[PDB]
Formats: sequence, C-alpha cells, structure tokens
Amino acid sequence: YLLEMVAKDNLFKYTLSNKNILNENMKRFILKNKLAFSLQKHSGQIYHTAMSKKGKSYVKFNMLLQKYILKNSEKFLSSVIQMIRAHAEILQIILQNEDKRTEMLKNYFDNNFNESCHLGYTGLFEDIQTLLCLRYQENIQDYQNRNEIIQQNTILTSDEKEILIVSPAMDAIHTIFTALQFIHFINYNKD
Amino acid sequence: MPKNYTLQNASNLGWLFYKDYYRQEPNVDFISTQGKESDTTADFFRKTNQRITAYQLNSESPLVAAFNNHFGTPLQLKTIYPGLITGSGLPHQTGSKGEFKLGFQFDYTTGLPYIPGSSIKGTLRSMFPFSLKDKGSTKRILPEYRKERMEYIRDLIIEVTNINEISDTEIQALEYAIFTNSTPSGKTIEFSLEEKDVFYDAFVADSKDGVMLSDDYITPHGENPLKDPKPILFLKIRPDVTINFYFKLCTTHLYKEKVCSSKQIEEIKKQNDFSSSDYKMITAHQKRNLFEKILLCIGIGAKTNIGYGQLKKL
Amino acid sequence: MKISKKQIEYAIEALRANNIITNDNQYPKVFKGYISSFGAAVIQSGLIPAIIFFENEDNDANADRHKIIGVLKDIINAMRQQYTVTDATILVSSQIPANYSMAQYIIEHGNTDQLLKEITEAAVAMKLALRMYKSE
Amino acid sequence: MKISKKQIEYAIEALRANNIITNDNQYPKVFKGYISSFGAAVIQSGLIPAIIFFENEDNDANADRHKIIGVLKDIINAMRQQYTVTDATILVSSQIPANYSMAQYIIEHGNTDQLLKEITEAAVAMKLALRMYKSE
Amino acid sequence: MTTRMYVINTLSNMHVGSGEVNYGVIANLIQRDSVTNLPNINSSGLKGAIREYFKENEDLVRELFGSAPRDEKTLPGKVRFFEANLLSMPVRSDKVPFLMAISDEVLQELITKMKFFNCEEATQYISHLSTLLDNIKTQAQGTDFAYVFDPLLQGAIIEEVSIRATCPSHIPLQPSLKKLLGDRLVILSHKYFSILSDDNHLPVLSRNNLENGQSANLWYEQVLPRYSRLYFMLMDGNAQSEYLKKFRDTLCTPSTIIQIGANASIGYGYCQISELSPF
Amino acid sequence: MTTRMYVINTLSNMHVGSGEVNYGVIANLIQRDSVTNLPNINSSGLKGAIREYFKENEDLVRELFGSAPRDEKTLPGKVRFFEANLLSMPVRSDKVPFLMAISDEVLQELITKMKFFNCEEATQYISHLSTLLDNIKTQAQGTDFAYVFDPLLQGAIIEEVSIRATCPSHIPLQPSLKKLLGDRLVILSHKYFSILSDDNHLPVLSRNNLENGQSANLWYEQVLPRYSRLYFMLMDGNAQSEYLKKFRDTLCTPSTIIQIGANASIGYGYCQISELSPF
Repeated sequence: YLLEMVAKDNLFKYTLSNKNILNENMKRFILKNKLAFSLQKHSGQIYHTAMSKKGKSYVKFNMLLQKYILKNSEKFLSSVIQMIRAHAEILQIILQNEDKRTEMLKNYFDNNFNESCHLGYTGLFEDIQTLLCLRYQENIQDYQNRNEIIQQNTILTSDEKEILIVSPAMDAIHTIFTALQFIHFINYNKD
Repeated sequence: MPKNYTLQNASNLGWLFYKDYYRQEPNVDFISTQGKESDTTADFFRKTNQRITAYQLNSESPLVAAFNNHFGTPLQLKTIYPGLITGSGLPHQTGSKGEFKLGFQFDYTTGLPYIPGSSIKGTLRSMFPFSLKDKGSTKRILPEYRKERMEYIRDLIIEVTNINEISDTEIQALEYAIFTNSTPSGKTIEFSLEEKDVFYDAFVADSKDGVMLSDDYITPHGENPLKDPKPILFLKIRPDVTINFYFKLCTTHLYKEKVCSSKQIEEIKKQNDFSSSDYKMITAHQKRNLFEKILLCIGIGAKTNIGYGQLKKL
Repeated sequence: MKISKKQIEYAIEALRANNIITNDNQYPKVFKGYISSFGAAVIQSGLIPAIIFFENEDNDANADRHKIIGVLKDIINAMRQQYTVTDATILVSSQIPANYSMAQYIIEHGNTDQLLKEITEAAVAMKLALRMYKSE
Repeated sequence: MKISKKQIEYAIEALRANNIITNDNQYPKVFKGYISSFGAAVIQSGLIPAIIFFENEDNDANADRHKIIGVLKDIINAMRQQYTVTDATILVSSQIPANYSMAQYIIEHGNTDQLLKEITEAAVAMKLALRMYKSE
Repeated sequence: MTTRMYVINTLSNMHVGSGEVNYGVIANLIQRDSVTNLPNINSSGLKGAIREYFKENEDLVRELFGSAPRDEKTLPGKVRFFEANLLSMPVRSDKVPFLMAISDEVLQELITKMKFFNCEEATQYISHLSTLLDNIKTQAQGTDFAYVFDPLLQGAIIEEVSIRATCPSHIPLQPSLKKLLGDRLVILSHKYFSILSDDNHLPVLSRNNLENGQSANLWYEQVLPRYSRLYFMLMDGNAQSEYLKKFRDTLCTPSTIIQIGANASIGYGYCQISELSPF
Repeated sequence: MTTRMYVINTLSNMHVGSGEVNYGVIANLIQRDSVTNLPNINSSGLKGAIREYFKENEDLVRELFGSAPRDEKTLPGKVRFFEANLLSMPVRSDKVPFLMAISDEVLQELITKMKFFNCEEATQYISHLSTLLDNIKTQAQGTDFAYVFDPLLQGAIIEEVSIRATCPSHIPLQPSLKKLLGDRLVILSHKYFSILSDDNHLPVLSRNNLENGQSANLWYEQVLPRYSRLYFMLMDGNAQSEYLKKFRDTLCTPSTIIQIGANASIGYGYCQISELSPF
C-alpha cells in the first residue's frame, strides 16, 4: 500500500479514474519519486509520512537522521517532538506566512524552549526549521494547483475530495514530527 | 511601664504609638474641629507621648543579647544629635494638636525601634556606582552618577583593603556580587551558602543613661513668609544611643575583572597560569570596614540631608 | 479578598454623586493619592484615625478631601441595602444617616470588625473605580 | 483549553492592529510579562479588577500596557463575528463598541460567564501568538 | 522513628510570598492555608529552603531530598516535608511587650494532626492538650474568651481594646506545654484569633525604591511577625540512618539558622527548627 | 458482603494530575468526574496508591491487586476498585474555621449509588438520607438554600459564595450521617457547590524553581483542600477471606495513611480510609 497508493500517488489516479475524470489536465499533476514509510510500534500507533526524494528536503532529512541518531555526539531533545504535535496549527500559520516564514519559525522555536537547558540544542532547532521550510516549499510546489483544481471538480464527492486534498503545511509538519519520532525511537533504550 | 524596657513589664512601643495612641476616652474629643485643637486632647497626647518616651534599654538587655546570639557579632555605632528617623512616611496623623504627625519604624514583636535591613542595603548601595537603573528617565543623570560614585568607592577600597589598584569593571563586579549576589550582565555565579551578603535589621542596643525615644519639631515656614508656620511633631531616636548593625558578609574573590567563588578561586590558584596582579581579595572584615566608612560618611534614615541619623564610632 | 462588580458599580455611582467624577468622566489627579493614603492609614493607624483625618473639612488641602469619606458612606449604604434577612440578624443592615458623622457612627457602634471589612471593601472599590477613569 | 487556530489568527491581526508589533516583527519585551500576568490577575483577583488594572493609562509602566486590552477587545469582537446565530445559542454575538471601554462593557452587560470565557481564551491566544515575534 | 513534629521559631520577620495580585493596600501578601486561612509555609518552599541549607553535602541532599532539576537521572525524594501550619503568633499588649497567641481551634487542629500522624512523643502531648481544651471549653461556656496562665497578665489588652485577658484559676499550664506554645501564652476564641490574624491586622512593612535619592516606587509588604511558631511534620521514608541522623543533628542544633521565604538579602525569614521535646 | 463503601479523609492537600495541557494560568489541573465535573480520584490512581502501600506484603498484592507490570506470568486482580467521587469539601467560614459542604445533588448521587451497588449498610443509610433530602426539598421549596444542623452555626458565611447558612429546625441530622458526611456540615444547592468547586475557587498554589537564587520556571498548581472527603466502592471478586480480612484491617486501621496523587515528597495527598459504619 505504501509503495503503490502513497509513494506512487496511485490514490489520486485510481480515485479519479474510477469516476472517469482522469483527463490530461489532472494527469500532469501526478507526482512520483516519493518515499513512504510507516512505523507501527507494539501497541498500534502508526507513524506514517511521505516525502519527495527530489530536492533538498530528502538530503536534509538524511543528514538529520545521521546527525541525531546515537552511535553505539550531538544531543537530542525529546520535548520538541510534542511541541511539533501540539503546536501544529500555529506552525501551519507560521509556514503559510510567506514573507517572514523563516524569521517567524526561528522566533517561535526560540520563544518556546527559552530556558537554560535549550542552549545546547540550537543545532537541532535550526535543522528542524530548515527541514520544515524546505518540506513546506516542496509541498506547495507539488500540491497547490492540484488541490485547487480538485476542489473545483464538479463530480467528486466530499469524502473523495477530503481524502485527496493534501494540506501543504500540515503534511510537512507531520513529516518533521515522524522524522523526530523515528530518531527518538532509535535512540531511546528501555534501560 | 516606666523605664527599663524589658520582656516582663513594658508596653509594646509600636502598639502604644500606633494602636493605643488614638484610643477613645470618656472625655476626650478629636473628631470635631474644636476637639482636635482643645487642650484636653493636647494633654491626652502629651501623656501618651510621655509614656512612649519614658523607656530605657540596658546594655545587657536580654532582647539585644538574643539579637547578638542570632545575628552574630554587632557593629556598634552612636547617634549624633539631629536624632535618628526611620519609617517617616508611614501614615500617622489625625489633624490633632500634640500628636506625632510622622510615622516611626517599630519592630512588631519586640517593639524596639529598628532600621529594616532593606534601608541599610539601599543606603549602602546608594554610594555605589551601579545603584541607578538605566530606564530612560535616568539617562541624563546616569553618566555623572557612576563617575563620582566610582571615584568615591575606589578611594574607599584602596583605603580599607591592601589593594593598590582597582578598575571600573572590578568595581562593577564587586558591587553586583555584594548586593545582587550575581554578575553585572544577568547570569548568576555558583556561590556557597556562606558566600552571601545578608543585611539584617539594625536595632537599638543601649540607651546608656536616658530614654531611647525623643520628640522633635520640624517647622516648615511657608513659601509665603507672611503666614503662620506649621509646627510638626515627630518621634526620633535619642542622640548617644548604641545602634547595633548586624551583617552576614563573606570574602569576595576577584580574579581578572570577574568575581570568583572560593571553589573556583582554589582551582584558579592551582592552575599553572596565575597572576597575583589579577587576583584581588576583599575580606569580610574589610567589607565591614567599608560599610562602616560608608555609614559614617552618609548615615542612615530619613532627613539625612538635614543631618538626621549620622554616626560616630563607639 | 475579591471586589465584586456590584461594589464597583456602587463606587462609580458614589463618585459621580459626591461630585468627584466630572460630567466629562474626569477627576482631579489628587484623589487617587487621597484614596491610596486612606488605605495605608486604615491599615497602619486604624479606622478611627484614618476616618478622622479624611473626614476633616478644615484642611487647606488642594481639593475637597471629605468627598472620599462621603463616597465611602454611599458605598457602605448601597452595600447594606442589599443585605438579606439571614445577614441582617448577624450584620448591622441599618442605613448610615446622611448627616451623621462617619467617625462618630463607627465610635458609637463600637469598633466592630464588620465596619472595618466594609470600609476596606469600599476603599478598594474606590481605588479600582478611580482607575477606571481619566485623570485631568 | 486546546489551541484554537482561528483565535490565534485573530490575536495576530489584533496585535498588528493595536500597534504592538513593529514593521520589523518585534515588540517591546515587557508585553510578554503583561500577557502572562493578565491571566493570573483574572483568575486570582477577578475579571473586573484585572481589566481595570490593565486598561488604566495613568500607569508607571515601561510601555503602553493598555494596548493589550484593545487587542483583547479586538479578539473578542472577532469571535463575536463567525458566531452561529440561532435561537438556542447562549452566546451573544453583539460587538463591543469602540467608544466603550472594556471595563464599562462588562459592568453594563452583566452576563460575565460568556465574557469571562471569551477573555480567558483570548488571553491564551494572545500569549501563544506573541511567541511568533522577536522579544526585543 | 517515622513521623516527627518540628517547631519553627522565626528569628526575624518571615515573608513566604503567595502568588497573588492584591489591588488594595498590601501589594505582597503571605501564603495562607487553603482551609483555615492561617499563615503557613508551603511544603515546597520549606523543602527548598532546607535543601538549600544542605546543598554542600551532595550525598545527604541526594539521598534525602532527591535529585537536582537538571540531571539525567531523577531520584525520588525519601524524606517527606509537610506544610508548616501556624502555631503561635506574637500579639502586642500593654502589660507585656508580646504574648504568644493560640486559638482553641488551632489547638484542636494540633490535637487532630498529632492523632492522625502519630508523632514520636504524641501521646502525652495529646492527653494534656486535650485536658486543657476541655477545661477551657468548660470555663468559656460558649462566650468569647482570652485566657492567660500568669495572674500578673490580667486585664492585658491583646492587640485590641475589645480583647481583654482574664486568668481562669482552674486550668494548669504544664511546663512542657509552655515550652511548646511559648512563654507568655494567651488562648483566644476563634473569633478573636481570626480578627487578630486577618489581612487587616497582620504586621505590614512599607518599602520604596529610590532613584538618585528620589522615590520611584512604593509598596507595602505583609510579614509574619518575629518569633512566630509554626509546626510541620517530617516523615522519614526508607532513608539511610546515617544521613537521617546527620540531617536531624544539623537541623536541631542551636547554631543552625535556615532562611525560609523571600527577601533573604534584607533579613526576612531566618528560622530555628526544634524537634518535639519529650513531655 | 461484596460491595463496601470506603470514605477517604484527606489529611493534606491532594493533587491528582489529569495530564491535560491547559495553556492557561493553571498548567497542572486536578482530575474531575466525567459526568458531574466534580474533583475525583481515578480508580487507577487509587489502586496504584493502595498497591504501593501494600508492596511489602508481596503475597497480598499478588492475590488482590494482581501481578506486577513486569512478570512472566499475568494474574488478574480480584478486588474491584471504583473511582473516588467527592463527598464533602471544606469551605471557608467565619463562625468556624471551615464547614463541610455537600450539595443536594451529591446526596442524590450517593443515594443512587447505594441503591445500585447495595453497599453493606446501604438500607438504613438510604432510608435516612432520603428522609433528609425530602425534608430539605420541602423546606427549600425550589429556592437556593444553605442549611446547617447545629443551631450555633446559624448565619455562618461561605466566603467564596457570599451567602449565610440558615437553620431549618424541622430537619434532624442523625449521628451516623454526621460521621459519614463530616462535622460542621452545610447542605446547599447545586449552583452553590458548583461555584465552590470550580477551577476559579479551588486552592491554586504558585510554585517556582530557583537556580543559584534566580527563578528558572513558574507554574500554578491547583489542589483539593485538606480534610476533603471522598467515597468509593470496593467489590471483592473470589478473593481469599484471609487476605481480604488482612486488607480491610490494615486499610481501616487508624495508624494507616495512604498517599494518593502527586507531590509525595512535599506531603500531598495523605489520606485515611474508613469503612461504612453500621447505622
């Protein structure tokens, strides 16, 4: 499922082809070169995201995973993870503010985590900010016109529109959140 | 009850001055305008003021002995005769005649007159260069203020300790360590519990052969020299009264321009790189000497520009 | 201690009634200091000394300083007006006579804690209500 | 009290509107403390005393503390808009007039339960939205 | 060996500031108990102060109080600190400088706490405090009272002209109870004690901030009067005997003074802690 | 014999966290009932605290509470722990230091729970509680009420809700009802109790963390007032009579104190458990 209907964007094509919309205008919005992964921990919690392997977001993601995963010595903060989840709407507003997006992201990550212990994790914060901004830019480039035209479609049911319309900012936030949770899941031992 | 203020037979001075002062007697009026100016009210307040200023304190008083036991050895100074005034701004007046129109600072539990440690801290810091905050209404006064206070504190430091050279940064660090127990630029220093300057409450310790409280007049003649002046009555600490100043002070270590704790200074000394020209020390004895010189220079209390609350050595 | 909105309403009405807030919703600047000084005197010296000091009208002060005592009486009267029958058995619900001296009223009624609590309530209400207005 | 994104956008617009955020995305540092302390003042002193304290313009504050009350009113007014108008709805979707001060509005309109909830949520949105800007 | 009662004798004024915005006269008020509205020290503040005193002994602090806030591992605290409820408050008088004020309800709360917590020497104290309480209630017969246990302190004005002291010559005050509650002890009705211990009657201190000799700010501070007595319970957990003995010996020595509350640099809140002496 | 009612008498201020991010003034909030929104202890917390008290008796906890979280074998617990709902709460008063506040809806809920579960001494308690509630409804006649049952408590004020309690002379308070609901008991309407028990009227305490004398953090904690009373049902499964009897004897011993909630090292949430006394 992850390879077919998520990584290869076969949800979009299949859903449109079932209702016989398809057509060349929508086919040019089909996206490929994507990585999709899910992590089902022993409990039933799924961490599932998809990202483009074209562009700088993938290389920043790989460098972050190389950086903050301990070997067998940059330090990792675990409370940023719950900040991403809880403050997702605020991060969406900050990302959608185009003119001052980087400045607002830095100010938000500085005003939160504004304590003495957080001075040692400035590298993590700025890495997260840059990766999130890159992910949002690639997301908007890949999805904005697609979402706009899907919204205007006159035969699609609201359920299909909702499962097809991908929010550019929340998907980037979720990608960063899942990357951070994968880092924490690798790092933390039950000791 | 009469002289020799003791824990056994004596009324609380603060209670007499603030609570029992304006008590209603069968034939005393100070509500109506006639009552406040009548001589019956004047006699009532005269009797109350006599009761207030009819108390002595012995040298070996158990209260002062307990203070000495609790707060360490005292710094004993004597009162010049303007008198000593503290807590003057407290509200104490009804518009009557013969009453004390000014507030006084009395310890609640003991009733002995005292100077709160905050007053001592502020008076001592007021002659240090960094006692004024930048704010923005201070901007004009700030440069001159720091300059004169730097020169004064520099001469005092060279006087009291065996240091032949100090700097503005060193003076800043010393002042902030002494009063704020921190650094001039915010962040704190890992100080020991002992390494902390505490300013206790100064207490009246000995009224040798007389009472400790007196009554005094300030008569502000108005801006109209052709109108009648206002006699204002208040309560002062008598001259030649031993005031015990209690402090808990430590030794300050200054290496280079920064203040160091004892734990840091031990490692700094043991380092293969060291400079006696950079390591400065102010002993707690020399700190107490500095505070004593400041107190002798400026004094304590209210109306100090008029002279109230100036001291000599005992 | 929490000041009720009803107390603030009574304070506003009393400030307007004893000609403290002008028809332009402004007050003389010295009355804020008057009210702060009254609160400090009440806590430090006592109810009788503070009320006697601020009930004076031969005072050569810059404004009509007895107006705060008048406002105090108005607020206390409004407070006592809304007393319940359950409260009237324990508290003195009688309306303070207008011409009657406030200090004399306190003295003839002892020095009960009820009057002290009412005075403190009304003083804080006066403070807040004055803060609600502009000081020209 | 979960983060309400719409209230966050309202807070952003109101912070820009009441001249708190400069053209460069910075604000006077003291406003952080103002927003943080307003909620505590409301909880442990009462809504009216807290509003009166923060609405005063005769204060010895390092900045214009009364701007936060205007931002609060703007957020509340924005919330009164986009209220589902129906016969069963408790909420009063009547906008607060600009000429009325916030303290008067709660005094004259004596249904504080709606106003208290709206003011608390608006203050939370204020504090959460102030963090997007530099704390100069 | 588990639960112990300690009496806090404050050598100076104490300000354990509550987080409170009072828009009346007193800007800074002190913490009051959530139930009886009497002045108290929150257990967190007491634990912090005592931990600050013992900070030099890393082992003792780690074993008794727990781990530091900034630590990779966190260690649960072993010793339990209970809030310090007010026991005796000095009250100004005319015959004597100050008497130690306790209330019948404060005594009832003390007896109830001793019964519930099972202090070390609780049995005899409970018995004699109870007997004193029934004697006082039998004498009072419902009316308000101010009972002193020295015939010389008769007619004393307990901080208010309304509260006059009388000596009931049937109630004996045992020497150990005098040691616990104070030398010059007056036991008041709850109405009288609540009048004497409310926000309008507690001692207030005036402070201002000067800028180049000119006043910039002005505020009033509420303080707990000097020589006040507060009692708190200490529970020994599974702590080591050696560290516990060192802690108790240091805490209960006459030369140990602990700073509790605010305004440490200006002398506020210096206290002596004394263990409950055998009856 | 299966279902018994246990009353929780808190000796300290209790804080049972809810794990809810408030984003407002009070970061740390206490647990509240799902339906009535009254402060409560989740049965998981009750079970954990009582298990922690009995952790020394490994056999008893294995038999009654079940197997430890890390155990190769799993053994389901036999005793059923029900959530502790607020019964009575201390409210500030003037005549007395505090009153025991209960609402008529809380009494109705207690009657309903005793009817549904059939506690051991349910019949007499239900009868007398229903008679009391019917008398209260007859006296009030649909209005807002505040009724005290000692004639000395007439006119006692509730500080948070500025009302004074009346004395309905027609209604008797049986001594067992006094032992269950608390001494100095006041019964008031649901509106009054809801205002008394909301987030704005519960005791909120300010706390901070100091680093070398500098404040690092600042947060507000709300607590359930000390001397509050809570009731919960205990249903025994096929539990062995020996371990069950030992459990009841140790739980209801006056020497037994159980810590439920957070802030244990600062003495929060220490309680006594007692059974429903025979009527």
